[PDB]
Amino acid sequence: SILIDKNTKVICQGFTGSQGTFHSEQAIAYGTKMVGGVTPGKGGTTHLGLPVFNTVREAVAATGATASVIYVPAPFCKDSILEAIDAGIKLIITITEGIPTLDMLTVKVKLDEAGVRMIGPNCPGVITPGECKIGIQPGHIHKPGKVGIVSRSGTLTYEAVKQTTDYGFGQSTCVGIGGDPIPGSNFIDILEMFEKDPQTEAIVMIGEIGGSAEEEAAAYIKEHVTKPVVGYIAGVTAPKGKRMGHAGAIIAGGKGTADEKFAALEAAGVKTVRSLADIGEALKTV
Amino acid sequence: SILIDKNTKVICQGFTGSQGTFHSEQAIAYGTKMVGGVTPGKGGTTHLGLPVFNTVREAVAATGATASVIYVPAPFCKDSILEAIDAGIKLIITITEGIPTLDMLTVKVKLDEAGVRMIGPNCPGVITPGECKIGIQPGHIHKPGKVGIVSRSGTLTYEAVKQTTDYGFGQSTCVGIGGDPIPGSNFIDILEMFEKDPQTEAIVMIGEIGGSAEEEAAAYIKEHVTKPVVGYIAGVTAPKGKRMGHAGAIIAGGKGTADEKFAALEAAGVKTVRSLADIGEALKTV
Amino acid sequence: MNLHEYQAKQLFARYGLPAPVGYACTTPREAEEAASKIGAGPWVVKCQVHAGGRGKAGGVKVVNSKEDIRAFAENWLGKRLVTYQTDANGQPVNQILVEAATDIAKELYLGAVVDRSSRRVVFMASTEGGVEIEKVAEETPHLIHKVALDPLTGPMPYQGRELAFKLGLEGKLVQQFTKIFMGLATIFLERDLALIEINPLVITKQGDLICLDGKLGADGNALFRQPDLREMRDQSQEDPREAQAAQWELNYVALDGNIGCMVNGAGLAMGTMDIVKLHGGEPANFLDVGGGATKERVTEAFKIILSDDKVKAVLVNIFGGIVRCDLIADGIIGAVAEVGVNVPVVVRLEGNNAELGAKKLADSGLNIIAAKGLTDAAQQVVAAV
Amino acid sequence: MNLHEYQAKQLFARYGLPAPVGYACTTPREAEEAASKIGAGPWVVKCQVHAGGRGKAGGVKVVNSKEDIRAFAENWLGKRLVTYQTDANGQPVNQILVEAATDIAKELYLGAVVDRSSRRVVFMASTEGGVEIEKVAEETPHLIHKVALDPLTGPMPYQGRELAFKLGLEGKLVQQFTKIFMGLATIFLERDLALIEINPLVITKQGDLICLDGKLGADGNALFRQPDLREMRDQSQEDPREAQAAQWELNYVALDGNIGCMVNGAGLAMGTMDIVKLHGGEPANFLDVGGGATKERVTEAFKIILSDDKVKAVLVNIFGGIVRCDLIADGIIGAVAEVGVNVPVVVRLEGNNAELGAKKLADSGLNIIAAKGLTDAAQQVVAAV
Ligand SMILES: CC(C)(COP(=O)(O)OP(=O)(O)OC[C@H]1O[C@@H](n2cnc3c(N)ncnc32)[C@H](O)[C@@H]1OP(=O)(O)O)[C@@H](O)C(=O)NCCC(=O)NCCS
Ligand SMILES: CC(C)(COP(=O)(O)OP(=O)(O)OC[C@H]1O[C@@H](n2cnc3c(N)ncnc32)[C@H](O)[C@@H]1OP(=O)(O)O)[C@@H](O)C(=O)NCCC(=O)NCCS
Repeated sequence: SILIDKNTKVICQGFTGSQGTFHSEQAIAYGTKMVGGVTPGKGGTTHLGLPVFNTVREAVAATGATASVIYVPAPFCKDSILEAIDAGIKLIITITEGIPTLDMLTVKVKLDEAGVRMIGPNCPGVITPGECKIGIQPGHIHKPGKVGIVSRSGTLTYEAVKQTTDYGFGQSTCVGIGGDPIPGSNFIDILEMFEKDPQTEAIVMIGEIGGSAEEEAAAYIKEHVTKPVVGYIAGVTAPKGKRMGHAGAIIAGGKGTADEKFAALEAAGVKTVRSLADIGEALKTV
Repeated sequence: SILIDKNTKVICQGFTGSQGTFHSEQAIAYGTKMVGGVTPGKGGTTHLGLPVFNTVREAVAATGATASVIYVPAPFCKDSILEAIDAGIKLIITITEGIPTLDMLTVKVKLDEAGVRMIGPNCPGVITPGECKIGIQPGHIHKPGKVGIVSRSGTLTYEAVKQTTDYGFGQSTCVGIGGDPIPGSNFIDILEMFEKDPQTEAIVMIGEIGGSAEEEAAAYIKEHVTKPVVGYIAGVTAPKGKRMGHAGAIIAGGKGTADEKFAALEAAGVKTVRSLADIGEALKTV
Repeated sequence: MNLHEYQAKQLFARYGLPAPVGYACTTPREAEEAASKIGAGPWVVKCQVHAGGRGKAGGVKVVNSKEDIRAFAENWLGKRLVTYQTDANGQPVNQILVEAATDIAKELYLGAVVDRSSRRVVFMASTEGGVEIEKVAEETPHLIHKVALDPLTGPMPYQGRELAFKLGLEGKLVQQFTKIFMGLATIFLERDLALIEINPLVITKQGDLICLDGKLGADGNALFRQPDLREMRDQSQEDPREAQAAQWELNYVALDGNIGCMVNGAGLAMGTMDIVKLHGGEPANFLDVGGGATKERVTEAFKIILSDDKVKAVLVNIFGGIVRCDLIADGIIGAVAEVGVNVPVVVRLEGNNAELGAKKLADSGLNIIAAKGLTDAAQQVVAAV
Repeated sequence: MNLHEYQAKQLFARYGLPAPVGYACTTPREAEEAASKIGAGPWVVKCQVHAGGRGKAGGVKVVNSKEDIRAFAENWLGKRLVTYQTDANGQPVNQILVEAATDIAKELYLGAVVDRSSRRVVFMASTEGGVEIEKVAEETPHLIHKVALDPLTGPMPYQGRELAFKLGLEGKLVQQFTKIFMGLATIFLERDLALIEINPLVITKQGDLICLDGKLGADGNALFRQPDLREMRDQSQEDPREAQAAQWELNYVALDGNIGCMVNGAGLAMGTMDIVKLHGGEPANFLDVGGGATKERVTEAFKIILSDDKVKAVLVNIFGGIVRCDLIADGIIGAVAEVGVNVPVVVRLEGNNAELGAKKLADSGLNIIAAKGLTDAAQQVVAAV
């Protein structure tokens, strides 16, 4: 179990909006410790039974939450991400899709400098089966277990989740790092949290075309990851130089192809799988 | 014979360009007295055997021409029309198509205030069969005669020219006033030059949709035109609110339809013709 | 060239004129997210097509919930909207404008155009806001007040004030209106506009003037010096064939008839359409051949005219021009051949080698009828159908 | 989002960077009239398409007479140009850029992009001007120099100079280059660009730096705050279906295969395409269903996939999502009967009511094959062909 657990108190920024409301009920029902939410101008009211604040700082005082989930539209996301960093939230989970690459580039710098952690943006979220759910993922397909998963794709995660629930293994914690070009946490940051997690016996690492986060992690894995790692890369049949849905999913200047990633994952001795159908199968081999 | 004749000395602005060169040879060969031309930066050279000047003033001095034909692209036409007005040209013939409406609105005010005459823009020109030709029209279809013609359309003029050459009548002087919304000379200005022209026994007035120059001339004709007038209006089958080729050819706010123009020419007692085929025929009746 | 409502509103904003807060959206998600950016409801959702009478057609609505916004967007984006000013196809809706609702106290009319008659830019105001201005001008002409910009001085505040008083405004509304007059007058002269229409120019319950709708027309002849406006053109709102013709220096306008016309000359083109009508025919299009009637250009014209299936015959009428009549006849044949024209083509040539060319056409052994003169050619095509 | 060369050049001009004198033309007449507006010849004529390798395809030429310009324009406007970077259809040429010829002394390369790896905007310079930069980087990586904009301070002059000296420039060329680096770096940050490419950045025989070509990419995610750039988008350069899909919250990209795919999720969509490949199939397109798999949205997706005739079968694969599977199966059927889907449709549902839905599909009678799991569904479609 990494990042979150039964004890993590969470507030939601953009709490009174469509997605915010909906996915919060889902979290509340799953048992997640939503302690409240923020929507400027609606401070001093209740929504889904929790208190709503005008600013992230007032929320942090009144509740002492330490993580924030963001359901705020792209145009204002950078402001809200920085507001959280600045009210002392130590864990930020951003669902929002469409944040300008240049905004992330600046936000990333500030995250790292201020010691804050952010999963996202443009991601499903994070879940610790049985204890905590922050995100849009469907809670009933996971089961407390020993496999940890990091993925750039959300839906691909659900395939792997399902397989590992069926082969009976279960999951420690599932991390969706997002499909953007510059996320707040990449593979190596999450890989390393698993290596040090007792509850995690093996790791399922799911990636896709574009960028070099896979390759860089490969290199890291070889040298610092001891637990068994099974990886799958999506996008072998993808055309060059075209965004494939995800802003970060694009083969640019002939770099970041599905295959180079496989190749390099294998060099680091990772159990690659060519069909996402056999993810469960390969874990049986560990 | 109005506006020009065997004695009119002419300079051409834009003389060394494509259209300028070509249509000048045609005027030379027809015997128009082309005394020279202007093209900034090519002053002090000869082209088509005439002298080329840097400014309209230098030309007017060295030759004493009094009329200028303009073959200068729309973007610089206003400058060149105003320079000619300044160097004292008393007659300006502008072929150029595409001059911004607002430029003409200003140029018109200057023309009237400075007592200069301009036929155009966006027109075929002016011809006095046998004596003078300034424009693009084909000289060999006219013949010295007694019918004067004013037209917003150039090609329609050629039909009428042809008919009156065949029926033997011939033409005094043919005036293409142009297809723009705001021309430098309208119907009434040219109508009145004919009324006072001995060589002109009858008048062929050709218009089309849009504007109210026809109507206004009608009213004028009734009260001040004595000679016989045969008119034709093009555009009965034209849709509303669509430019029909000519910038000035458009029925706007339901005004300026082919029919109201016929109606009003008839009220002033004008021989209207519903088929441009029978223009000659109606002139036989005078 | 026409502009969209959202585009005119941006322009007004640039010159500091007042318009409601709004956002142009290209997806239902953008549309629904505009809600909260704007504020509390209700909101106005408007399809963005060049034509008017969008209201009537149900392309404009006031809604109360984000879902309703999404619903509207989903219903229209990608569809064509037909109003009484669009042809039978209507215009494609590719954007929804979502703006804040306005508390309307009174509706006025402000507009400007180039008055061909007086040779001036004329501004018109009326208290008859919300009505097609041509109705008002026919029924109650004394209800429309005008002023004309003096080209020597440019727009002056006394002109703005006069209209303001004739409309019976007083107080701060006189100032606001003067300022709007001054803005619009400026934009008009600066961006080479052809037409401006604020219908309605509203007086809000809170006492302010605001431009609820906006309709601008730019002088296409001036685009060479209006780089920003050039970029704002939306070809999707026009008959694609019109643009296609323009690339080939042809002026095309589709009509409903079955006799196609290819003529050189705007006037001769309109004349030809008329004489075909006179003799029972039904002109199917206006097409003026701008360039020299060269093989390639003539071929193209055929492709465009025939793109319409209602066409049953084609009348070509070419007088003079800068191409020898025998070369034209050559091109007409090569066109009929490369294009594969099924209908009968009647041709009227006139000028150098007209005699020689007509023979070439007749000997060709294609469905080409060389006519002997205008009226014959007219009767011939009418006949061929 | 991409921009045309002429649009990038305009942008440079606004920020004071140097480009040659030129005019973008839409008609051969405009093209030929550009001649004299530019000056004495010779001139460069360039087709304006988003793709590169326009030179090779013969879309760029140096000519000597006004006639030659007209000729080029006539030859290309309205045609599609195929370069090694365009698909087989090529992109439509609707404008010709006509600019003054440049006396080239030396050709350099200047460019910037967001380096995913270092999380910085990186600028790259090289003396290998006139060559595809990816060749240079693979063969001679030591000939490419880079600097990275510090988000804290913004572009600094020392970084401009650094590159200038590594390229071996000296004197006034060092100043000029620094100023150009500063300009581009600013444009980059201010207009939310994703990519900049000046290839070649030329040193003229007269000793000055000038941007001969220009290639800009803007970050689509930022258009909401780049109004001007929004307006500059030219949809004519893209597969129309891509935009069409976008209106319906679908991400479409056509490929060449005969098995269509409708999946929800970018990763799952790419995964599905791969597993179909693994089992001998040929994916015909990538389509990610963004919105809820509602009847209307599912219908739309079918229309788009099937717009391609190579399609012989369709694989639907929907995992979870915010719509109960039985409702999805319902929509899939309506879709099929209403769109009139001929090819066999294989469906893989998963989540709430997955089994109830698979029954609804099977009892429907239509040619819908409910698959029992990913691999089976894969084999099924591959088989259906
Ligand atoms: C963020 C997103 C979910 C928002 O959608 P939404 O819930 O419909 O947006 P809404 O307008 O309904 O609500 C947004 C709320 O944020 C609030 N808000 C805006 N800026 C804010 C800020 N800085 N701080 C706090 N709240 C803020 C708004 O006021 C609004 O709430 P309100 O309606 O009470 O005013 C949507 O933009 C999005 O990004 N979708 C893609 C999600 C995705 O697929 N992710 C990847 C998963 S793999
Ligand atoms: C005006 C028009 C004929 C010019 O076309 P063009 O001859 O091909 O243009 P060119 O560039 O070849 O020549 C224009 C010349 O004007 C010159 N010129 C520019 N500004 C000038 C000025 N202020 N004064 C004088 N000459 C000037 C240019 O230098 C050029 O000469 P150059 O080529 O030797 O440098 C054309 O733009 C036009 O309006 N055509 C339509 C005419 C028409 O069809 N009318 C309706 C008949 S019914």
